[PDB]
Amino acid sequence: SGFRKMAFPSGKVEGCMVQVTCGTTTLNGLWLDDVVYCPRHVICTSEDMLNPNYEDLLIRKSNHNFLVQAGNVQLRVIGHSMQNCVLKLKVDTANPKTPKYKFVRIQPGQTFSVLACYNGSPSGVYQCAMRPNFTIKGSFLNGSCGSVGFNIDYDCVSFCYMHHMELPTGVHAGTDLEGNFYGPFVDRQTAQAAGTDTTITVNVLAWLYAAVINGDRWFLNRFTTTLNDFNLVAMKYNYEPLTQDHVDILGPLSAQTGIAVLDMCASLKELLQNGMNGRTILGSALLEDEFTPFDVVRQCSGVT
Amino acid sequence: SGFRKMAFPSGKVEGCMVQVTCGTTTLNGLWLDDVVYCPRHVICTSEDMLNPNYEDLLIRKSNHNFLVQAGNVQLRVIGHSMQNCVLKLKVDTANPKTPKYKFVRIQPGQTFSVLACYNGSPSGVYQCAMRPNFTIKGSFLNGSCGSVGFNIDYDCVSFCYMHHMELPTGVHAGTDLEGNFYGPFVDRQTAQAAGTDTTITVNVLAWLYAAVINGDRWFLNRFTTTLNDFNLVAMKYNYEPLTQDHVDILGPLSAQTGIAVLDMCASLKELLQNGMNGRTILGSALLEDEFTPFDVVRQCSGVT
Ligand SMILES: Cc1ccncc1NC(=O)[C@H](C)OC(F)F
Ligand SMILES: Cc1ccncc1NC(=O)[C@H](C)OC(F)F
Repeated sequence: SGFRKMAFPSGKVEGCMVQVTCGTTTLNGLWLDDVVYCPRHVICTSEDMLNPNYEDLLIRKSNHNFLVQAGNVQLRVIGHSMQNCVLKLKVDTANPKTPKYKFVRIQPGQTFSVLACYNGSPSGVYQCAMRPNFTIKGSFLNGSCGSVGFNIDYDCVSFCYMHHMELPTGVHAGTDLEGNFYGPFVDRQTAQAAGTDTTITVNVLAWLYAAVINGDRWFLNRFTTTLNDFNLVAMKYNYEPLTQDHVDILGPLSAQTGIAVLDMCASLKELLQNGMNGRTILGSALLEDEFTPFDVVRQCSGVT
Repeated sequence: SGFRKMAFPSGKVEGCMVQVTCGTTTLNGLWLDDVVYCPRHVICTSEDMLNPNYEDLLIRKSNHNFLVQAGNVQLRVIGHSMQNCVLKLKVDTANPKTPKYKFVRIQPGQTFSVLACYNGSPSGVYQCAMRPNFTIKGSFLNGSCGSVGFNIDYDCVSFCYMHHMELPTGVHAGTDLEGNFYGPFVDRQTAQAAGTDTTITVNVLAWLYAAVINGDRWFLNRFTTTLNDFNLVAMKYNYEPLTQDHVDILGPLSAQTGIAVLDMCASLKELLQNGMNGRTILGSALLEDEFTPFDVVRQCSGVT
């Protein structure tokens, strides 16, 4: 019993964190096999960030200009290349702690853990979600760039995010491990506004199922709804439209609790229309959307 | 920018998790140097838990009855002893992954990270607090016993909690690493009620300072209060009394923000009396109390 915002155990990712320095800029890198991945803005000064031409800036850099340190020992850089917004620094030594891994590009609404790092050293781990506007709501200070987001399936780490920037609104943007930004963001010190941060409806429903499994049941009502009726309400409250694909993904939770997905939609419809009336669900006074249906099943079953 | 419920990187603790089996019961153990620490109720059957005489049950167990497995390899048990509610299983091999460590008994209101484990394998990491009633609000299923709570200072892991039980109300109780339960709880399958779960006032104030640092400032008002006036309000709302010791601990946050501790107390007094009026602070619709002043400083400065 109990339900917490849980992150994946970070050990396999901690063993990959290194410090990358180029000139006067230091950030984090991810060392997998004989390659170190890091944000390409490591080659920029604060002045360069205003309007950088990364291809031109890179011409002035050689392998010996990228200082890579794993703990207290120096890695020898034998090659460098730019792939989209990430630099790939080939080193002469394979990381002995390289876990089984994959690079995945996640979709909005999916969750992952972040190992926040500074100077190649891990500071903490937290769980977050790729928002529908392609930003993440993290906790990152200057020096955290190159910190990564990931999911774990048994012994395989799927890296999905690398931190690159903070928007002027305090929200965060980054890339997948191929260097492609999520959303329309660019690695430039220019104000870039984020779109509507809508609520991840399928995740709220998954979290309501988690609440019922854990005994918080006050919000269950005598009503049902349809996908089209529910979606009129979701539109009004800046919630993502629920589809039959989302209903299908909620199937195991509906089966375990015996609460039909459309009945849980009607409970959510009432919570949106009436509010919580000073009450809480799983220790929260708002509707939580950073648990996927898979996260709920995993936590509720104890998958290791 | 941004402020998250962050757990310590769990790698150093993952390297200590092992599986302990005695008879038909399996739970987690903590392997440090040549000792494996685990809850003494590993020697009980479900029937024994009703009224166990641990000293008598232990007489029927020998070193070879405690099966300890670290990953896929078996540890040889060369001694066993009971210290309060924990068993200490001496093994013939020192854990090569033993980090620098200490055993600490924490006070109510202090936070720590939990590495939830099943069958010796880590499932996830989350942050929580020792409540004023000596329970923790965790996420633990059957098989999670022996999972530990800890804090990290640079390279030293301070273990403070070992999970032993779930109360009939869905809250959790456990011991320090000396086997002494926090609070009045016992390792018996008897209903034991928890006391008033009061709010950790110093932690709420610390979190309001974190909110101001991150730009959420709507709750700042034109008022001040006194410790005695604030405490009358804290009493009414089941908040812990604020002392001059708590004010002193909030000093660095008061210094950084320029907001006097008693002025922040007056903001909190108004939030208690008026509610949030449908607004949020750091993504929360309630007053968060599971960040200590030390946690706020650490996260706001990027300590690794
Ligand atoms: C300051 C800071 C704080 C937290 N997270 C990231 C950054 N860093 C940036 O925004 C970098 C400078 O720009 C990126 F787009 F290239
Ligand atoms: C069931 C369960 C689920 C989650 N956490 C712990 C337990 N386990 C217990 O309560 C054990 C049986 O009693 C302890 F007091 F000795």
